[PDB]
Amino acid sequence: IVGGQECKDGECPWQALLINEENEGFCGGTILSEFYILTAAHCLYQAKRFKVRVGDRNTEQEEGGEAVHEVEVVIKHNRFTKETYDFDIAVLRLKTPITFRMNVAPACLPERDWAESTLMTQKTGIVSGFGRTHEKGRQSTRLKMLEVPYVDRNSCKLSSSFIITQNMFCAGYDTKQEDACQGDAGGPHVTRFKDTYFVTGIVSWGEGCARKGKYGIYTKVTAFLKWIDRSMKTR
Amino acid sequence: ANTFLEEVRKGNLERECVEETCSYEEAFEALESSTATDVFWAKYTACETARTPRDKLAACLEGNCAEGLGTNYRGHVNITRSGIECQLWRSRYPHKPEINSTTHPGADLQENFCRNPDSSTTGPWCYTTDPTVRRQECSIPVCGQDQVTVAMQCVPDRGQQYQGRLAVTTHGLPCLAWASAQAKALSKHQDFNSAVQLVENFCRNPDGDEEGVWCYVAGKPGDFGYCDLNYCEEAVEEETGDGLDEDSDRAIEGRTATSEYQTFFNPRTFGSGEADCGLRPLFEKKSLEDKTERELLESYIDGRIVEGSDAEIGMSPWQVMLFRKSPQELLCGASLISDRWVLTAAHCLLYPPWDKNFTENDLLVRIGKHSRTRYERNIEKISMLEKIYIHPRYNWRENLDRDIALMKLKKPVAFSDYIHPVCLPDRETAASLLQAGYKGRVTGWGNLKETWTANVGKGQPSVLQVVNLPIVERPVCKDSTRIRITDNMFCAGYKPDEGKRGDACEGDAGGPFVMKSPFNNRWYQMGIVSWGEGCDRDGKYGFYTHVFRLKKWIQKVIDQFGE
Ligand SMILES: *[C@@H]1O[C@H](CO)[C@@H](O)[C@H](O)[C@H]1NC(C)=O
Ligand SMILES: *[C@@H]1O[C@H](CO)[C@@H](O)[C@H](O)[C@H]1NC(C)=O
Repeated sequence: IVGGQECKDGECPWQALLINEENEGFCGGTILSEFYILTAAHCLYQAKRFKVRVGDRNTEQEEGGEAVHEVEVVIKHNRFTKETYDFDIAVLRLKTPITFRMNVAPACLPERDWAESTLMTQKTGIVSGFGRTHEKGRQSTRLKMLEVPYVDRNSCKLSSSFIITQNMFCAGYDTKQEDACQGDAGGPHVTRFKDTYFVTGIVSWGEGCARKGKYGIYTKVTAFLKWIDRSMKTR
Repeated sequence: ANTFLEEVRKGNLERECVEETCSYEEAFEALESSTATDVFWAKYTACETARTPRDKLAACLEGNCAEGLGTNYRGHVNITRSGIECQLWRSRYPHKPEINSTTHPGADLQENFCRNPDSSTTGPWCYTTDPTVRRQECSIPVCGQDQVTVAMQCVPDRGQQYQGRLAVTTHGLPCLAWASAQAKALSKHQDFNSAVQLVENFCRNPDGDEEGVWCYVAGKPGDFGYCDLNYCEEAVEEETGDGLDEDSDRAIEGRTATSEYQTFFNPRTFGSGEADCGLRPLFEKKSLEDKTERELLESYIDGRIVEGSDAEIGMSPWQVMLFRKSPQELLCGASLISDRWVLTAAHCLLYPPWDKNFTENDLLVRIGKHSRTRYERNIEKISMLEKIYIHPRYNWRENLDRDIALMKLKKPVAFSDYIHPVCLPDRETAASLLQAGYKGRVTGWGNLKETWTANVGKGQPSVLQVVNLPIVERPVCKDSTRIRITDNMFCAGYKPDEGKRGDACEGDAGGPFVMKSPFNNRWYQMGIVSWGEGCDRDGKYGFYTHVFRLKKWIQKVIDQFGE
């Protein structure tokens, strides 16, 4: 989270801290149900052993609502290839039941047609997580959130040396230093609609953090809503 | 007041102060402030002996006058008695000032103006921009009259084709003859370029040694000293491929490489450990793509958000962390090419004029460690010191440039799983990287920062903060931080958000910024950390030194054991 400000207590409930063997978040987590956590499938290449400390608000110290949850199994996409930049999504079934409480409330799927007609057609989107407070600044001690706007397809294509597929879309600022960064690995990025935030995607890659001419390479949630549900029912 | 027409017109400071004499309360009412009136009265007092005529008083109001001590001087003057431009008072270049910004702000120092912190008798002074003079007193004119309070070459290819005959070095050590018997033997020891000459005690470079011009000096046969001379500055990013010719389109992440290495030293003169650098015994000998932190470049789906959140044991097998006989601490950060030699910085050893409390028995080494406590026999090895050799391009009066040194250990050359050197080939694949845009990483442990700046309210972290400063164009380094950049001086960084602690400056000196290549499998090194302005200070670019100019003198170091 380059720049930005802290998630107020309860403002980012689905947001989770995937605590690894050393219990420090190697990835941004996303509460999905009483037993499920969402992260990008890139997080699977960074794990010795890992848990989900839902409700965490400060990496410095435990300050309320921190319940440790253990991933039962990961639903990795079978077409998930790093080169495609696509399907970078890993649904994390949990052994420990997620207890819906303060700072614990997931983000569920809207109508696929309505999501395509409304979610990706919005103006800005909100990203949260214990991310790098600057492009390279230190990881956000507090749970810091940030809002980023949508980017046109051609702008993302010219702004990327690589493919901008039918799903991936840029979101951020042309030169302003504010976006998701190291710490938002699978960090939940949402979009407000009548106070109901909708996860419109999560950065996968990109040149630096909110660099000049660069943007977060988000994943079109509406593209794989059917796959998101089928992985909700998978494993 | 005395005149009733005064109160008829509303209060305007002119009518009380210029027309007649204005007291403290009347000037207070007219100025509607107390501190402003006090400052006006102080600048008024500056011309207590110089109130006549009025232009003199105006000169006092604008200032630019410091008679006697000058600690109260708040004017606008750059010129010294000699005439050299003053160093930027906010900056701390090109030396270590014992009047740090956290001790004596009493000067009211400003970057573009002279001040007097110590209340010198001659008047306000400044540190010289040039290294010729340690400090020059700011000659400031007197108010009202035009009188002062106190009376008023580059080297081609780092010496490959140089012909200068200078003998005196920057520190002062005389040089030994290049024609001496030991130097004549070293002429056969070191492969010299056929079109270069070496005579007498002049700073030469017959072997393409990019260290700049260095002369054999007295003491150890082969000890090197640098004649005091200036050097140019160059830029690299402005060139595209040239004879490079690797690809037609653009791709920055996701590349794999496997190849061999070409050496620059005679194998008989370096022994084991020459053509194996740039790799790791565990990770790169198997030639396998490794874990999270190195995955940032290689993962196609990942280029900005990887954030492994940890730096586990042995992530820097070629980094050195010194102790002294003083309470356990690192004087000058260093990196490892082999167990026998440690590439420390030359600043710490020889700063004070007396040149003491920096000796051989003090320094101990441990290499390739996550934290400074844990150690095992198969991780690294420790041995005593015999003699330490210093860099004759450094002193308490000089500009601290080329701050690098070594240390002569006892036990012979050896490697381990967490000990492996780093290779440094030519600029071909470096240009491939420049026109392909690949990312890298830097290492350290974070104690040189503690030696140069102090932490209050938060303990010093014993773990390296593994956060990367990517490659940025040189002018960004030049204007982000204002220490002059020599020809042996490297720069790197990212578009920063000020206010937070330095991201990769959390570390030590000699911290290698190692960066993947597509044609070598050996991640390239470009800079060795040195005295940093934005490093030793808050949240700016950390400094490095050009490793391309630090890659030729290592050949003869091991043979003194065999001499
Ligand atoms: C002093 O030098 C500064 C550069 O920092 C310049 O801007 C300023 O005009 C100079 N002032 C005088 C009085 O020489
Ligand atoms: C080392 O420096 C200290 C200052 O704390 C001094 O007292 C001591 O004598 C020095 N050691 C020498 C001069 O051998």
